[PDB]
Amino acid sequence: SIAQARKLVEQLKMEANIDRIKVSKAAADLMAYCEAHAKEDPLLTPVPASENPFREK
Amino acid sequence: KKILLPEPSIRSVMQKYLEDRGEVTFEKIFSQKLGYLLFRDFCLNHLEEARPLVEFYEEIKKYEKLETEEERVARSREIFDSYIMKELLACSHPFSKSATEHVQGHLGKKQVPPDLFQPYIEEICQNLRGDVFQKFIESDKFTRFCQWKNVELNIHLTMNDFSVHRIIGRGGFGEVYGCRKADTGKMYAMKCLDKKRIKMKQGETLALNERIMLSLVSTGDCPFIVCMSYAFHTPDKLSFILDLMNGGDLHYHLSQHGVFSEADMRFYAAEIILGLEHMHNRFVVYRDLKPANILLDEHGHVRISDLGLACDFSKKKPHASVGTHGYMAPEVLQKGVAYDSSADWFSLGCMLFKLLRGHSPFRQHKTKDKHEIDRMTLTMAVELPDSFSPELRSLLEGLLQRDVNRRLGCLGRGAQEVKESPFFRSLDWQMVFLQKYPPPLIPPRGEVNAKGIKLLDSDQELYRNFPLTISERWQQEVAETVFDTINAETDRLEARKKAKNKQLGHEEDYALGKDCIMHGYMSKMGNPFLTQWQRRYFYLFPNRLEWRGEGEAPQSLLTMEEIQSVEETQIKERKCLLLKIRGGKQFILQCDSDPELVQWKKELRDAYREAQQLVQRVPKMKNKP
Amino acid sequence: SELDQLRQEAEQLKNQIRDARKACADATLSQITNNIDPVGRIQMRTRRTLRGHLAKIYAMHWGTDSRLLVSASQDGKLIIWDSYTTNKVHAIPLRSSWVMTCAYAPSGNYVACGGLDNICSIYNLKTREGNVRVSRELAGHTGYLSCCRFLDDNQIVTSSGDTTCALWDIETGQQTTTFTGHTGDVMSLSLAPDTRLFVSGACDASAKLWDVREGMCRQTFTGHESDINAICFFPNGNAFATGSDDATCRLFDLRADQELMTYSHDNIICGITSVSFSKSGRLLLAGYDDFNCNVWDALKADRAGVLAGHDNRVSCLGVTDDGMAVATGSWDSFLKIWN
Ligand SMILES: O=c1c2ccc(-c3cn[nH]c3)cc2ncn1Cc1ccccc1
Repeated sequence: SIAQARKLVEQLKMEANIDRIKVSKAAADLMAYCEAHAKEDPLLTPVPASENPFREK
Repeated sequence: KKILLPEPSIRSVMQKYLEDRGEVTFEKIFSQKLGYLLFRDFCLNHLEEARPLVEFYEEIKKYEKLETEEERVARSREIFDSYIMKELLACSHPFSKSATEHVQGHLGKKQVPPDLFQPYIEEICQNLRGDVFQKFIESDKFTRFCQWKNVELNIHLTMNDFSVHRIIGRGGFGEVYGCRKADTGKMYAMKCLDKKRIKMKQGETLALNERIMLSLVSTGDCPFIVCMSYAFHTPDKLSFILDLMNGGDLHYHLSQHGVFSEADMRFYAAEIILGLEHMHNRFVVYRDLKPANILLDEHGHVRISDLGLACDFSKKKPHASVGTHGYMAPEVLQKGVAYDSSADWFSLGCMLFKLLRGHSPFRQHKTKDKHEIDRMTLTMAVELPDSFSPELRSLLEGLLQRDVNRRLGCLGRGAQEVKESPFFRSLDWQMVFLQKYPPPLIPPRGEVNAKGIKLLDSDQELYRNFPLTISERWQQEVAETVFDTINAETDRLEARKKAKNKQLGHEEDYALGKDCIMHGYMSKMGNPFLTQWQRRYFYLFPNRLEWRGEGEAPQSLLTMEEIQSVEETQIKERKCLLLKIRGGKQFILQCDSDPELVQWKKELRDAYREAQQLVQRVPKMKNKP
Repeated sequence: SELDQLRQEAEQLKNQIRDARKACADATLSQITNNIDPVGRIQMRTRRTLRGHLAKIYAMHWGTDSRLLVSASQDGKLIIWDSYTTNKVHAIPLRSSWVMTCAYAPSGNYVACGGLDNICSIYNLKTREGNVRVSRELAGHTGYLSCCRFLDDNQIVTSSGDTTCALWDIETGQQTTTFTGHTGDVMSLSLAPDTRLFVSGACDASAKLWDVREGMCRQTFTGHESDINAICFFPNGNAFATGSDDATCRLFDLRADQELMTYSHDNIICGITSVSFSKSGRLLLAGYDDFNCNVWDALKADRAGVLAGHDNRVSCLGVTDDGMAVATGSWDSFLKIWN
């Protein structure tokens, strides 16, 4: 009842008091990660059938 | 044909069928013949810690039947200090100091009643009701019991099940035949009636009351009553499977042999009296006691026959004037007077009198006007021909007292008052019950003794509950004929089938180690004609019904959530299960026995309902819009 | 009164978090990525149909070798396939028919599963006599088991309809840690690449980020209008996506503590059942209640392609560690492998 509503506001304090970066920086990190690994993504563009385990290989 | 038992898998269905009825108890099973037999097998050959109790129990059952007291004094000695005694006391189960006190107490005074060891029987059972019975349920003997109970509960007899021999009777509704049941070979009498005649003579109320009265008295194996074992009916005739009595009736033998003496009459009176005592303990008044209903076997012993006019009085306390004129008591004449068994004690007087003189005590001038006979019986008192003896006088004078308040058997102790008449003072009623006295007349084994139409329908409805089977008698027949041998080959057929699954298998067992609810065979026919009847082994789980053929685990199923309903349908005069599936499709099942149909119909409804109610409250499983 | 002051303070803290998040909403992922070229039309073909399950499939999970995968079905079985050949390496009948989830241990030594039995059962795949036998039944949840994932061979995280998650000590069979916070059935969970964190998605329309070693909820994410049925981390562990009954996927970034994008479409009205990323994170794949799997451009929110090869719900999917293929599980009994 009260120990629960008190348990809540204490939890929100842990979530409110944290460090947050800008969305612009967070979004660039993601875009940079994708770019740095586009060549390793076999679903991004098909790979030679010789390198495809589920095709002739 | 040849009794074939179901395969052990029938246990899965049968055990749930019985459990639902509370018939899976030590009392309900032990008290059965095939039950006791199989249970005894398990205890003597498989649970050593219980073998001694069954040994002792059976030695007491043997002692109970000893007729001569000199035997009972000799056996109660051997038993009391037997190795079974120093084997029960040695182990865990020494009889209570109180029980042992009673026994040797009667031994001291050298008194050996047949129930001498009864305090031991009760304690013996009190020590078989728990773990011992539970260990028996877990064993393959109860399994075999389920296989037998499935046969018993799946009985649908037809005339093809009996080999009929000569005719042994005849009347206004049908003949009585001598036949042999093909399954076991036991000799029975088949009393065939005819719905065509019954309707003509308006005797439907009688044909139904005879089978309800036969049901009430056909328990206990009374030796002095033509008792019923089965009841069925083709689409045209009612059938009773009764005790075989190929020896004519007294009404016939009376005319041929001539009048009987007090001694020859005494034999019949004693055997008859024991028949009445049997019915009267089951609150059944016969009301038609006459020589023509007294049958003889091939040895000359008698039985009361044709319970058509019998009646219950445990609640009814019956009605009015029913019987044969000349044998009906006063209370059985005043159509406004209630009477119980006292109607038979009076009817026995007229019964025996006609055997000693040759005519009813109230019909001398050979009068056919019932109002005359009913007048002499209700008014003037009977006066014996002086040729009757003093004791014979006391009996008939007592059994014919118009006042029920002053008649033998009507004074509060029943037949125990007739049995004590000095006329029977020379008789040992124990030996009477055992049929050890010489019959006065032995019939020769070659006797001859002694249309219209109308259609059917709605009268067939009045017989929808005619088919019947007395459990006690079908089991007894089986026990005394084919039981032990069937159980022998059935054991070999099951062992070789297991040995074969060994060479092919190492797979089993599909129904174990999961949440399987029930399994067994059924016949499936699918959507549509484009399939035909196919037999498969089904497994019912909480969320699906799987099935397989032989030599391959199940590749097909049917989920509880796609099952819309479960209806009972009709096909080829055979009842089936109709499963409506979501996509408008249908799935029909046909079980091998009536119990299976009841248990599958029940377990499928419970399974799919609980499952659909369950899936609905599961986000990941329920259907979303 | 003391409860009215705690409710008002709680809503004040919610304002701070809301305003604090807005404070760093300087730009949108859509804007940042307008310069990269679109991925184009993503087309894949069915390379394998995995046949064997007799009824609906509810879950699968790839092994770390990108070759073996386990799946649990309405038929009360776990099947462990070899996707290359399609052969079955194991067919595990379960002691409870209501299995809803299953997991594959990184070591490949064990799988797990559970459901309406409220139990997470561990199965040893490397036994003495080659026999597969139940080697542990983790009991403790008061509701069904919705998902589970091995940290290693001695630890497993589980989510339950009882509102909670838990970390387990597979040896002692005891709940090392409880994760209490959600207010609805927890439906899915995903482990960060470092296994030091994980995120859950429940029917309260929210996902939470949990500290594995401290049993504390560190951040809460909202925005969905319906239950979250699926969740998965971005390959680098700094973000994750969610699939909801509200017909949308959503991307959430941890450092920015808020939602970056939303993948939806006026023609897609059914709910999402499963989400997985391509190896590089460029593609967000999601199975739908309309029998389809849609491939989304993770960075630009376009729909690149559609995997259409099931006659009923796509209930689960997964992408292999080597990124070579996607597996789709369906209510039609079948698993298919695409690339
Ligand atoms: O002819 C019989 C008869 C013959 C045999 C047996 C018998 C019983 N057990 N063994 C032989 C009993 C019987 N009872 C009665 N009636 C008269 C009757 C005939 C047709 C319809 C109704 C009554």
